[PDB]
Amino acid sequence: TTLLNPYFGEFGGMYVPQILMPALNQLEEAFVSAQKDPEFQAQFADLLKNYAGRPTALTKCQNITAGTRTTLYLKREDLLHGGAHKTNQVLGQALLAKRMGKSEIIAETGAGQHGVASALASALLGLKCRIYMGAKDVERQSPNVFRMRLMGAEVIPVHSGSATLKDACNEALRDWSGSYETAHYMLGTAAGPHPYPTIVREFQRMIGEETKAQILDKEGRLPDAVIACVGGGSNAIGMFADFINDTSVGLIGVEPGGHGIETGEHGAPLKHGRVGIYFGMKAPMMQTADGQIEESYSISAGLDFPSVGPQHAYLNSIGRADYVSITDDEALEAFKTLCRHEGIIPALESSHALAHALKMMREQPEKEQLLVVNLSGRGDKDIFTVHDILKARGE
Amino acid sequence: TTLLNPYFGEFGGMYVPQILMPALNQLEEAFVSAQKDPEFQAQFADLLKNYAGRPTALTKCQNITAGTRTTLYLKREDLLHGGAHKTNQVLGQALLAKRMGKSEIIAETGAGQHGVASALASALLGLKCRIYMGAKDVERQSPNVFRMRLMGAEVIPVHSGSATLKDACNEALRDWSGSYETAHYMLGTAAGPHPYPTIVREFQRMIGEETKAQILDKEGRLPDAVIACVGGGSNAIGMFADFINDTSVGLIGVEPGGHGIETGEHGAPLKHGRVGIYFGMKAPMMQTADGQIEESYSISAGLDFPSVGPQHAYLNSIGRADYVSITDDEALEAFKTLCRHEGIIPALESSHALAHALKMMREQPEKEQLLVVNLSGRGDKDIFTVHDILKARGE
Amino acid sequence: MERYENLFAQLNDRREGAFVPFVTLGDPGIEQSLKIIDTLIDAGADALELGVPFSDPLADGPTIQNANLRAFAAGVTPAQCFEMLALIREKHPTIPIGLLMYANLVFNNGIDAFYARCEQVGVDSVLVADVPVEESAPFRQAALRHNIAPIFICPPNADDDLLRQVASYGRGYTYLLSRLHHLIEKLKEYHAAPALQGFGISSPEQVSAAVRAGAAGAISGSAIVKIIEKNLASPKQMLAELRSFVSAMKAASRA
Amino acid sequence: MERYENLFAQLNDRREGAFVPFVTLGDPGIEQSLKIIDTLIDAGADALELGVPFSDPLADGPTIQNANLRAFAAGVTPAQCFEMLALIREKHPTIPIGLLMYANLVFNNGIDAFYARCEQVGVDSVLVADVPVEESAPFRQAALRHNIAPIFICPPNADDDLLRQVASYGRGYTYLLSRLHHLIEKLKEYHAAPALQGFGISSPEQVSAAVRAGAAGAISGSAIVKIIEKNLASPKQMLAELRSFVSAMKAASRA
Ligand SMILES: O=C(NCCOP(=O)(O)O)c1ccc(OC(F)(F)F)cc1
Ligand SMILES: O=C(NCCOP(=O)(O)O)c1ccc(OC(F)(F)F)cc1
Ligand SMILES: *Cc1c(COP(=O)(O)O)cnc(C)c1O
Ligand SMILES: *Cc1c(COP(=O)(O)O)cnc(C)c1O
Ligand code: NA
Ligand code: NA
Repeated sequence: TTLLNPYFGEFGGMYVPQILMPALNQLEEAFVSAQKDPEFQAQFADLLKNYAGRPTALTKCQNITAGTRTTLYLKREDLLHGGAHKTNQVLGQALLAKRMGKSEIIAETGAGQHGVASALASALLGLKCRIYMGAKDVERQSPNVFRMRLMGAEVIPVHSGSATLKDACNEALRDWSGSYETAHYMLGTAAGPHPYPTIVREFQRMIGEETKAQILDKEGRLPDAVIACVGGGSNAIGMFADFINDTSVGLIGVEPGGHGIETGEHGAPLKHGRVGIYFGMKAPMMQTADGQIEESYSISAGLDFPSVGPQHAYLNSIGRADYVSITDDEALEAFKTLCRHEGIIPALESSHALAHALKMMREQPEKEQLLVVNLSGRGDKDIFTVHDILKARGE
Repeated sequence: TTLLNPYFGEFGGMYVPQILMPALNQLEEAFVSAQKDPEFQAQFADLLKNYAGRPTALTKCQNITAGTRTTLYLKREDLLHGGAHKTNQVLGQALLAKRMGKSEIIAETGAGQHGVASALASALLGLKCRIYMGAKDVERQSPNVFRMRLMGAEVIPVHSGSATLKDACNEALRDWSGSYETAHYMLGTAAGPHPYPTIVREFQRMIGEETKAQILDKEGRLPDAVIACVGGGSNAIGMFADFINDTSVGLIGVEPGGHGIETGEHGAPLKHGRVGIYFGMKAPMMQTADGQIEESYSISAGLDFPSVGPQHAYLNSIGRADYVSITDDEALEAFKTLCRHEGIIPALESSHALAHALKMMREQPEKEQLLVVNLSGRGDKDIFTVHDILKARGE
Repeated sequence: MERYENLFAQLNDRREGAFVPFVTLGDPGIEQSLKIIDTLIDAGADALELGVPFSDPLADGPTIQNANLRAFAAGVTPAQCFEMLALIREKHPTIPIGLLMYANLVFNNGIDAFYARCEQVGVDSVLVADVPVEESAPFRQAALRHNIAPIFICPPNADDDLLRQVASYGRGYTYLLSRLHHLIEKLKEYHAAPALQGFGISSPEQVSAAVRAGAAGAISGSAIVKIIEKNLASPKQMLAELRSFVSAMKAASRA
Repeated sequence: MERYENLFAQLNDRREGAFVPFVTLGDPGIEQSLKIIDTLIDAGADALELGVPFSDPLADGPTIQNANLRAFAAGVTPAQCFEMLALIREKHPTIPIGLLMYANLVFNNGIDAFYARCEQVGVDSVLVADVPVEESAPFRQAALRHNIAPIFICPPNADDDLLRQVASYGRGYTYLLSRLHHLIEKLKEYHAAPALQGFGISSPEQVSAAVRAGAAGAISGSAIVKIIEKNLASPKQMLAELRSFVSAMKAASRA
């Protein structure tokens, strides 16, 4: 029995060991209560505003679209405190943890952004934060690891399985299964078992709500489409949620195509994976033919969740949202273009969304279109990555 | 003859070769005109809002002040696009350059933040940007150098003199002296010859204006003091300007004490230098006994301007503002403390201001005081610096 | 087939608890794993619980995580696991054989085809580790259609609703999770499948303790796998240590 | 002392322009710099313009930037520059000696004491490179109190106000910046100090060109310093090349 629907059509659910079900039902109850509580909402709104810096700007990109009939806006989550959208939902989850009387936070992280976000929320709100991160990731992400440590979080390297995000996700769940009385599990995307896909959507939905108000203000109409990159699905569902019932607004999610779909070296499970059951949910995932879970590959480490949020899979199935993919090279070009033409360094994650909007524009330059790209984060973190490619490719 | 006063008491002026005076008078005229032009103001306000992300948050720091009678707010310039306050005034100077019909931008930079800021403003506004940076600085600041290049700016290493900021400042002036018909010189602080101290103040003054509105809103009174770090003086004058006539509000500027004043290895010319004439102005500066110009030393490379804005020297002389210093170690501690207790990674520059506010609190913990620290920038850039010190000091 | 029912009737007749070891199929390789299983049986295992290597065993502690890694290192696949299961059944016609599966491996190529395959190799039960009772309908239905017992974990804190569901939905045995007299009696009250206590069972006194409490017997996982892990360098020493541990554990079930 | 006035009267009598070389004091070292200056005089320099090494010469191109670096490398200080100036005056009683200074070095330890020191060593003029006429009051007043000529740059584009100020405030000579007939005539009209053309003067035909235009003569900076820079490895070759260049330049001023 639950209060809310744990499914989006066929996808989602609560596929967890029996010992973890009380934790999930507890969390769902707290959330339903919090969502009804004006004081919770006021506290959450206050941290968003006065700590995180909301509302974020909606920037019109004139140089980029010059000589086309595309008007392109970027939703500026890169300007949020911590430099990516993840900060929104960790503040809400932190507030939930406090509402339930928990004093400790567990989080998983791959590239480290979610770990950083969880660590800053915990430091602000006085929670003891421990972070699981695959051993290979700890090795590859020294800057985020030191941010987490400077913020007082305990970083725990995970050596099991592939020593990556998949394996930190398992270890987070194993820890929580024994510690949930005192620890909240701060999941890092709109995926995993119910109620996490719903909670994370609702704690990211100010992205789309602001975007709608801002575009009405500046253009007097809704966007023809909103475009967001899809790693696990949080930034994209945050952008999409308030537009779902505005049926003229296209919702386009962009998965990483890596070296190219046909190479198999990609992270596009929604469109190129197969439904499986893992990480507490029924969803498309990267998996072998006999059902072992695989890694997602992208130039962008933040898009390495080997599955996708069940709401995305559902929105795709009924044709409400469309999902596409963008390769490493297309993402690199869009990164280069934004820096040079708009003076904004975008996250390589966010560059997938931008690359798709540039395609929509370039392919049909006389098509009248009003587009918003969710610029989910800033790309300071990616400057060496983009250097050592334009170094190894001469340039 | 000028339209505005080029002096703040005894300090300031226009100490430039005769060939550069027309450039300065032209720039002053354009500025006076722009300051009267509602359309200029509306354009500048629009970029601040929709591109840079203004207004910036005013954050109350509860954890930090727990058990004292200090209430501490941080003005969040770390949340501005580009991650430091410098973005405000480069957008205004870019707009001035366009108003004068110039298509090229010259800028100097030390640690690279001003170079990055000038490069993004230029990329946005379609200006051809060239940046002079001392050869030693180019070597030491690879991340900022690549940001500048990704944004389309030409980075020109300066090998003359000490190959640092002093020497990039000379080279900027030498270039402008021959190129001013087509190039604007985008000076990076509230210093240099008139009209630059005045222009930069006016294009940073939204910092203090917002702070005043926000503190009235949240506390119903003005701050007992506003505290800002002083490298060249821009962030601090931006914070101070709107409070100058509010005579109950203390204005405290914090120079870098480096290894300690008594060591001579510091960057505190306002209080520990000697008045000289250099970089187009009469101001306190770091200089030898026979008047050769020296470098400023700080753990924080952004506080290396070897002089200070003439308005600061003036404000000090009449006792309107007080100036203090903070050592590398005190700055490091304040950096550590903010990360761990507030989940905000501050620039090491900004950490000097914070360190001083922590001193005011800790020294007199039962003193009722309402303080604002200008958090001039974010400290992602400083994470390895702070690592390799807490590494070399065991810890 | 009614192998658990036959075993529990036979055990009750002899005033005896079940001892049920867990191992990972194909740890440390197929050939050695087959010898390990034959040794557990020869030593007095009443039934077997057998794990199929899965990439992300999120219900498992480090010992079992390592067993999986060892099996994957040897190239063990679920298809090879099923060939092994056929051979095991064919040597030992009456011993109940239970699988411990992750949902993806059951769901992967069709829930119904998975349970049909279990029936064909002569498996008796399947516990799907990350399928709670709330999510179990298509699994337990598929199992029952293919004469397979769906096993459910009854956790240490189950409320009455959960006890009633576990009692109603399970067959074969109820997996009683350690981390007490209330749970055993309610399970009996609701006519649940006989309870086996598992999780941290590593000493003979734990086995006697379980039976005394009213559990039908004990499941020991990590303890058996620990012996494998400790003796990788010496296959003969491994079997001998396995033999010794199993008979000790089994003797403790003789009340 | 009236050395520029005496020189210009003597030159006009002989229908001759001035040739005025610039060097940095103490480039490439004190001893060699003294020999360089003696050679420029022996070769026909009508007057000298002498730079004092300053850390941040923001009015100077690369050639002069390097001369400063060379002097600093040799440990040359403004105090040593002043000792050199005393020796130079004492060898050569009538040659006008002008300094090219940066403001900080003038202002450093008191503007008035700086010009008093110039008077004591027998300097005739001081051009302060980064003091425009707008800022010049305390400099030109101090200079005049100490019988020193304050020199001002008249830039290629000066409006009438600037011409009138330069005419009024300067003495000795007006430094006419190259980067034309209008400026010379207006300067004459406003009774300015005689104009010397400088900046890029590097060939004898430039010297004759200046005098023909109505300038009183020519100032050559970088060209002389370039010869120093080219001949660092060979001090004797350096003087000989300096000797040759100076006499060539000076011959061109004989109209
Ligand atoms: O029987 C199992 N393995 C060994 C248990 O014994 P030990 O290893 O001693 O704890 C076992 C049973 C169920 C399980 O998952 C869940 F509880 F979620 F369903 C995980 C392991
Ligand atoms: O006489 C000078 N040096 C040599 C000039 O000759 P050249 O080196 O051939 O250009 C000279 C004169 C003035 C000056 O500064 C300013 F114009 F600003 F006042 C800089 C150099
Ligand atoms: C982590 C991250 C993502 C991908 O996560 P979602 O949950 O799919 O949003 C995208 N963009 C940025 C900047 C990130 O840090
Ligand atoms: C450059 C910089 C400063 C110092 O410059 P001011 O002109 O004195 O403000 C201070 N803080 C930050 C974050 C900077 O980048
Ligand atoms: Na994904
Ligand atoms: Na300074």
